[PDB]
Amino acid sequence: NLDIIGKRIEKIKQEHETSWHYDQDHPYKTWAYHGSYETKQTASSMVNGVVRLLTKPWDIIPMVTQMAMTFKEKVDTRTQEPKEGTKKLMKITAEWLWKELGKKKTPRMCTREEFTRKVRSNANKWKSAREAVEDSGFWELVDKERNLHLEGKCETCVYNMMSRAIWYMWLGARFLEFEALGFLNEDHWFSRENSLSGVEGEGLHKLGYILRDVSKKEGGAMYADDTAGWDTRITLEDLKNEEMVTNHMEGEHKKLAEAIFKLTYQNKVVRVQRPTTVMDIISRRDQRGSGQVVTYGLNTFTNMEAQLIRQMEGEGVFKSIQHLTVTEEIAVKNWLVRVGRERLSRMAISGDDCVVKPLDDRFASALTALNDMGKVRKDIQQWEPSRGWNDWTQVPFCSHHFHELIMKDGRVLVVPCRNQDELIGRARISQGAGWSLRETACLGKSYAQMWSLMYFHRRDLRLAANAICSAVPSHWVPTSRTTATHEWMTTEDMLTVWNRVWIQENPWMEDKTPVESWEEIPYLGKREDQWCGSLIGLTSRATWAKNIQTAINQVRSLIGNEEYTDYMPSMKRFRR
Ligand SMILES: NC(=S)Nc1ccccc1OC(F)(F)F
Ligand SMILES: [Cl-]
Ligand SMILES: [Zn+2]
Ligand SMILES: [Zn+2]
Repeated sequence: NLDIIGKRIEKIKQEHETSWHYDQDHPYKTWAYHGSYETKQTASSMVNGVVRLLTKPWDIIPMVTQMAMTFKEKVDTRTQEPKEGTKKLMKITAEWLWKELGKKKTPRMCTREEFTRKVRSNANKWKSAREAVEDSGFWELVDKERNLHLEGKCETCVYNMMSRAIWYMWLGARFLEFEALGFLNEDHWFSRENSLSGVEGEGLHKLGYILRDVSKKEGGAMYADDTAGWDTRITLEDLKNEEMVTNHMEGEHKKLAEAIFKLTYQNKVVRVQRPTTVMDIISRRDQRGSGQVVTYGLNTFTNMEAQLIRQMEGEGVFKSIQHLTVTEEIAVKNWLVRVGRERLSRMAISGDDCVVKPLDDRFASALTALNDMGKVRKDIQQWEPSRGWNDWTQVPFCSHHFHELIMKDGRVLVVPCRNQDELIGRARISQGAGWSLRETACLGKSYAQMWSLMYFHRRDLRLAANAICSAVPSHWVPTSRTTATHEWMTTEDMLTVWNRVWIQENPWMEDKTPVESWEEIPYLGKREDQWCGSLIGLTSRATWAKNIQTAINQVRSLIGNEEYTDYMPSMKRFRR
């Protein structure tokens, strides 16, 4: 309590001394409440006109158009403390898992240099973050806080709250987080090669092949249970097992990392905007509140831990969670040593998302440890057995499913897919306002190149991608605002990138013969394409395709007299 957060609280109070008020109508039961002060402020989603003008048939599909319009009673919930046997299972598994992750990696601090480059390449006292990073005063502020963290105290590391709640901090706090824990992401601790379960850095053109590799293992069904609000179910016991990564560290780094875990993760200060408009200063020990990048790595870690323990329960390694006998600890430790690495290779885990191919289907009803850790499954009754998948091509993972697609030359592509309304509806949205026509067109082109690389097998997305790349000046560079490896972010010719990604660099493709034209590159079956949302067969789509050069010319006239390429003859029906 207040020893560790008092300074932070004391400091906020005194910047708003003409405001402080201990409110008695504060809506917090689960968040500790401290006080309030005066404010008044809010970003919604704007439509990308280039993408929308080249996707006219979708103007009348509610699933597309509704996406561009428009439970916080989950953050104000509380998870019980796991039983003593659960806590032992978690501590033993966590200790073993950090050791395995650390075998071929060295923890290390990340630098002002690395941080500075990252804000400049794009990943109130100053305007943008770009500015603060050049001003040497900022870095004096960082040093002040840093020396405080070496003392075991904190002054400025305060969360600002905004199934999506986002906890921004001031850039200095993010730096200190990155300094201490950036190695997890920067040095690929959750890569598949290092962690066996992980997919960090793998890319959407790899995830399907990875699921197919898991399918080749002897075992039962594939299970893909989502957790209901994963970030809100992270226990103080989880935060303490995550902190054990500091056991692998040394000198100053060890102390900087311990200070991030103790002072910002296992104790938290948050400012929240309440309309009735005051800023509320609340605290709590548990739940997830790191930066999005550290959150991903620690989510992956704890998910790997929970899923190994669920697999232990299904194999009958332990009998009850209430208490672990001495021999049961010996059996758990010996299971980890003997088959831990084989059991990790049976999973694909991306933060809170997982796919497990267990040894057999006893896993489906092994629910005691999972429920007691507070990782309660979404949209199924607490004690109802999981429904597994019999076909890897139907398993959901990272918002996708995966098709097996045979090329006219017999080589096998495993391709990512989702409902086409979701893909078109997202490409029609721009984040933030103040965008020029040119910037809006370059965001359109980023989507079009992504579709050509990942979704080429969808007849409507190949045609719309060609139309957008034909309508945007040939040499304009694709742009974004929140950058999964992104090979579509380039001015290189998309056929050449396709060959690099799908043939040359694809470790599941033995024959390295380049593809010479887009017509060698196959589609889904026409019925599968319709099943996944295609408009092929509709009159609205036939008129769109047939008259596509008129939509292209409409966007060219708006942008003006620039150099354009016609990509439409890369498709058979337009090749005259
Ligand atoms: N990506 C996250 S969560 N933090 C971070 C790490 C390294 C550089 C910058 C970053 O902070 C910023 F994006 F807020 F600026
Ligand atoms: Cl199935
Ligand atoms: Zn601090
Ligand atoms: Zn599909």
